[PDB]
This record gives sequence, structure tokens and C-alpha cells, in this order.
Amino acid sequence: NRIQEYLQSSGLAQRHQRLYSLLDRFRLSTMVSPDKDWYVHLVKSQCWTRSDSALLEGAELVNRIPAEDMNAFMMNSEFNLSLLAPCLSLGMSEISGGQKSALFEAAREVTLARVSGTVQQLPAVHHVFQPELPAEPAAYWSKLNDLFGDAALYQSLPTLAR
Amino acid sequence: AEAGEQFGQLGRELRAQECLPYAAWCQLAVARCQQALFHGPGEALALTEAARLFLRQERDARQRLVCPAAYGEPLQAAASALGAAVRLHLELGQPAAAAALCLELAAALRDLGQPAAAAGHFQRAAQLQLPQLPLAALQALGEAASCQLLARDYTGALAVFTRMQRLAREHGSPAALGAFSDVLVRCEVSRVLLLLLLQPPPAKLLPEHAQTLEKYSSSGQLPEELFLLLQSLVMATHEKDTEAIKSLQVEMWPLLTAEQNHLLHLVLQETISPSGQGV
Amino acid sequence: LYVLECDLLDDTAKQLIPVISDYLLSNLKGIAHCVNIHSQQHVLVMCATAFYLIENYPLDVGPEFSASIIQMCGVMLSGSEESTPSIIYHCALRGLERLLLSEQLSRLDAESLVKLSVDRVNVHSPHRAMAALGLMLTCMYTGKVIVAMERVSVLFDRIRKGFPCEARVVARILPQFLDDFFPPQDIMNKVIGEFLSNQQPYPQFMATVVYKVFQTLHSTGQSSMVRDWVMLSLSNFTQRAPVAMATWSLSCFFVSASTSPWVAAILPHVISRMGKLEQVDVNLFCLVATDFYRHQIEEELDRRAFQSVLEVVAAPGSPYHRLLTCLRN
Repeated sequence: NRIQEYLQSSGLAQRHQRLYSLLDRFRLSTMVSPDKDWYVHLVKSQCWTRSDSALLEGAELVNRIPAEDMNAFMMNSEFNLSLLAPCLSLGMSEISGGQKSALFEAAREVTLARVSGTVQQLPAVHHVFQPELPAEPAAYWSKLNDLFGDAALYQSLPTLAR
Repeated sequence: AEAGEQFGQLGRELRAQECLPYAAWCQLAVARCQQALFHGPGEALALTEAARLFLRQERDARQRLVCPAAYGEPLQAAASALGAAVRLHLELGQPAAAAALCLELAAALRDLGQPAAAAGHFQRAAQLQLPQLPLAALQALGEAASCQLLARDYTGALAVFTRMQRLAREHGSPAALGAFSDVLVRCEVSRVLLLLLLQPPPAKLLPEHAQTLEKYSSSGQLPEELFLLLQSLVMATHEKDTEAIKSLQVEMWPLLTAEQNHLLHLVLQETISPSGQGV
Repeated sequence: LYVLECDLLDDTAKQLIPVISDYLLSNLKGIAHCVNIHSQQHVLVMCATAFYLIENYPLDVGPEFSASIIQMCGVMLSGSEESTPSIIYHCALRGLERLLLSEQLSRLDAESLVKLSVDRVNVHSPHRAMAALGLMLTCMYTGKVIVAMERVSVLFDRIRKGFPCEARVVARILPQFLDDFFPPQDIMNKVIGEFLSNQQPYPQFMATVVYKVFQTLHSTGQSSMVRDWVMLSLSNFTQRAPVAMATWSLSCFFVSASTSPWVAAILPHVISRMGKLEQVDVNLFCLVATDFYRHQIEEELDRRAFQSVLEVVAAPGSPYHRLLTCLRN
């Protein structure tokens, strides 16, 4: 039961379905209308995750929700920040066609909002980054080691720089 | 005869004062004198010297001092002289010397920022060398493949890599002879990366590429760690597990050359962000 | 090039143009097949001045020169990847493309090179083929079913025997291309036919093609024409390789033919999860099917054909069977 639970509690059961089927086979041997709210929920399932397999398609799905709801969609946490680059890339593609992009305007105001947001966490006073021995100041360098050493923070930087 | 020596010392003096365009012109003059004397080796040497002087001119105008006013002007004269020298060599035999001159021209073009023409000249040199020096031809084709990867001609690079693998297998054997084993390893890794990048359909999937992809789904001459990482990469790109390619790309970085690191980066990039969509 | 660019060359200077033209022909025939051997910058220059002479001085050079040079660089385009460097190939092709796009070319010469366009589409290198795709595209947008049937055919082939980058481009330009040169009924078997097949490496790219062709019909006064075709080809959709592929293609076919604003806008989602047969996939398939059935089916007695066809392959646990359960009530 623990083995079965662990496989299902992770993606291994989906990755290895044949093993899970065999284990379960051994286990038994032992004895609605598609409205706007539905669309928002569906894209919410795909565009609120950490998967980067389909971002070009995720950009189009978020491109179709109402413009007024676009801002709250991207500002809200658990939104894939990897989608911002496709969102700006696709939104610009129709600006280049002459139209007004609700997506691009809602996306650039999200990128700068996050760029400003992660600057507030930087130290108030900036010192020259010394690759050799960044240890002469104590509080400042210790303030970066727990900042650049955070997976939730460090991963957020290049995915926002893109 | 005496006119040739006069032009020779003129060119030597002009190169002494570093007015090397006129030194190359004097080398062309002494090459013409050798033509009048029907001395093929001397004419080939004179044309080689003139081409080298012109190439140094273009290098100075483009590498030493990067002059935006330079429009590759002495490069044309260098190419003309080198073509004349290659034609003379071939008409007197010695395809190895012509291949060497073509390699020199291809290297010059590659340094000057023209990967496509460099790859073409490298392939020409390899074709000139292939009947007699298969290992030299393989090295020239490797330079051609590197240049084609520089010019972002990924399918041409894949074709060149496949040709090199075939030539190495059919000439360096069964196990390779070391000097061909490294060529085969480079061919295998580069071809695997290029096939993961391009992802040919069944119509374009040649039997050789299909066999190579089958091998990665045991290790001929690849190190076991590199072979295992390549197999993991192939499975991940067939599975679309971007985290897997990210972890592998971090892991295989020290084991790959800069060229292969670039190819793996391209594979990862085309995985997350496919090209051709227009966005 | 500077001298003849815009200077109103005096009719006394009509003794210069033949000299350039004679030099142009006398020095291109000896290199027209072995360009790689000779200097790249040189041959680029004859092509540049030759193209300007035809475009701007058509009468000064005899019509033979215009014809003799189109074939002259036609063999340059027809060379191998080694016999013609990619620099020379793209210069001549774009130069010829400009020559056709400017009506200064004679009718005989204009139709002389439109034939050359179709030949060079089928080359191994994606960029040489994609560049030749542009030349043919202008050659056929300049003239405007007897011959355009062939051209659209060699477009569907490139989606089939081309790399994903090469195939995605052709798939993106097809919906406008079909909307321009054929009436929707003239080319409608192919678009569905090429969508689902075993000789189709990228049915996910063709999924957008059927979508845009359907949407450009649904919003342009043919909201019932697509209803005939989905009913016509549903039996074809029923039999298609793996069951998951069959439902996936069927699920995205109803999406392409659904007029609901929030169902016609979820095509990327179903394309994203391709070949998946999870609970959400069948749930999505049933939902899009009934919303095409319940909302926008033809009439009350046309549902019998819909009910008859899908019942054919109904199984105990098949996604089709669950669709009957929801559709029955």
C-alpha cells in the first residue's frame, strides 16, 4: 500500500503506468455548459503550473481571456512566470500587425511589476560583487547568500530576465 | 628569369616596409614570370605568397584594426590568387597541395566571418584529399561541419557529420584505429544532438539516422557516462520532460566541447520555445 | 551600377549597355554551374547589375539577354548544395523574385521562370526550400484550379516531408493560401484528408489549418457548410490509428467547428495534450461533442446520422460509449 501510494503521490505512476498496473493487478490477486468561467478554469489548469513543455500554446490560452481579467491572472501567484516571454512575444506579434494588444500591455505591466518586486528584496546599499572573496562586509554578503541561495528566488531571476 | 628575381626582391623590400599590397602585387608579377618560364612549383609558391600577403592585409583591416571602411577588398585578390594556385597545382597533379591551399583559404574565410564560404572551401579541400589521405579529408570535413554550424546550416552540418562517420567507419577499421575513433565519437555525439534538434520526419529519416537513434533506445566507443547521458537526453526529448533536459544540460556541460554544448543548448531552446511559429 | 542607376544615360551612351551585357553573359556561362569554385563577391555583382538592367533598362538590352539570363541563373538555382553556395542561391532567387514582382519583365520571360519556381521547392535544405517557397508564392500571387491543384499539393507535401520548423511555417500560411486561390468546397477533402492520416508527421500543425479554414467559413456565411463536412467525414474520423489519436483528432475537429466563443478558443489546449487519454481528455471530448451536437447541429432528424456513425465502434469502456450516455439524455 505504501509503495502504491508513493507511486501515485508522485508522477512516477504516470511516467511508468505498466509497473503501476502490474502492482495493482498483484494487489487484487492478494484480495456542463462551456461558459467564460469554464474557460478561465481550464486555462487556469494549464497556465498555473511549473511546466514549460507547452508555453506557446499557454500564451494563446491566456490571450483569449477578457482583457479586464488579464491583469489579475498574471499578478496572482502560482502563475507560470515562464509564460511572460511567450505572452510578450505573441502580444507584440499582433501589435506589429497594427492592433492593440491587451496581452502585451497586460504582460509588460506584469514584467516590470515583478522586476520592481524582486529589487525591493535586494540590499539597500550595493557593493561591487567580488568573485574571489565576497566576505569583507558581513551583513551584506550574508544578505546575498541567503538570497541567491534560495531556489524560489534564484530560479525566479532568469525566468524573469527572459 | 632575372625579371622574376627582380620582382622577388622588390616584394621582399616592400614587405620589409610593410606595404604588403604592393608586395603581393610583386608576387603576382613573379608568378607571371614563372608562367613565362613554365615553372609550376615556383609559380604556385609565388601565388601562395601573394595570397598570404593579401590575407594578411584583410586580417589587419578586419582583425588587428577593425576598420568599418573595409569591404573585404584584398580578400577578393587573395581568393583569386589562391584559385589560380589551386588550378595550377591540379593541372600539375599534387591534389594535396591544392587541398592545403583550399584549407588555408577556408580558415581565412572562417576567421573573417564568412562561415558558409569557409565550409564550402573546407568541403572542396576534403574532396581533393579524400582519394589519398582519408584522415586529412575527415579533418577537413570536420572543419566544414564546424563552419556550417557557425552559419546555422544545421542540416548541412548533419549531412557532413554523417558522411564523416561513414568515411571513418569504412576507412578506419571491428574497432576504430584511435585516430579515427575520436572522429567517430565526435560524429556520433554531434549527429545525435543535431537529430534531436532538427527532429527529421520518417520521410527525411535516413537509414543511418534511424539506426543511430535506435542505438540510443552497447556503447561503441563513447565513455559510459557520456553515452548514458546521451541516452537520457534522447529519451527526455522523446518524452518532453523539460526538467530532464535541463538537468542533463547542466550535467553534460563538462563532457562536451563548446560546439556540442551549443548544440545541446539549441536542442533545449527548441524544446521550450519552438521556432517557426512567428512569435 | 552607379553610372546607369538613375542617370538619364544619353542615347550616345547606348554603346555602353551592350558592353556590360556582353561581359555579363560572357562571364556567367563559364561559372553558372561551378559557382563555388569562383569568387562569391564577383558573381554576386553580375547578378546585381543584370537584375537592375532588366528591371530598369528593358529596351536597351535585347529580349534575348533577359531570357538568356533567367535560364542562366536558373541553372544556378538548380545546382546542388555544393555547386551553388547559399549566398548565391538566395541572391539570385530574391533578384528573380523582384524581377517578376515588377511588371517590367516580358510576358514570355515572366512565364519562363514561374515553371522554375515549382522545381526548387523540393530540396533537402529547409532554407533553400523555404526560399523557393517564397518565389513560387509570388509567382502565383502575381498571375492572379487547373494548375493551382498541383501547387497546393506540393504545399501539403512539405508539411509531410519537412522538418518541424519548415512544416510549421507552411501550416501557418495555408489557411490564408486556401482562402485565396480555391473556393472552400474545391479544397476541403484535402484539408481533412491531410489532417488525419498515417503519412502525416505533424497532425498537430494541421489541426490549426482545419481550425482556421473552418472559422473562416463559420464567420463568412457558411455556418452550415462546415456542418455537412463534419458529418461527412465523421466516419473517416472514427477509423484512425490508435484510439487516443482518433479521439484527439475528433475532439479537435469539433473544436474547429464549434461556434461557441469559449469552445472555439481552446484549440491550443487540446493540441498541447496530444495523444493523451486521461479522464480530462475524454471529459473534454464528450463536452465538445455534445456542444456541437446539442447546440449547433443541423436539425432534429439529422442527429440520426450522427447517432448512427458513432454507435458503430461503441465499446464497453471506449470514449465513444460514454458520449452516448451523455448524449442519450
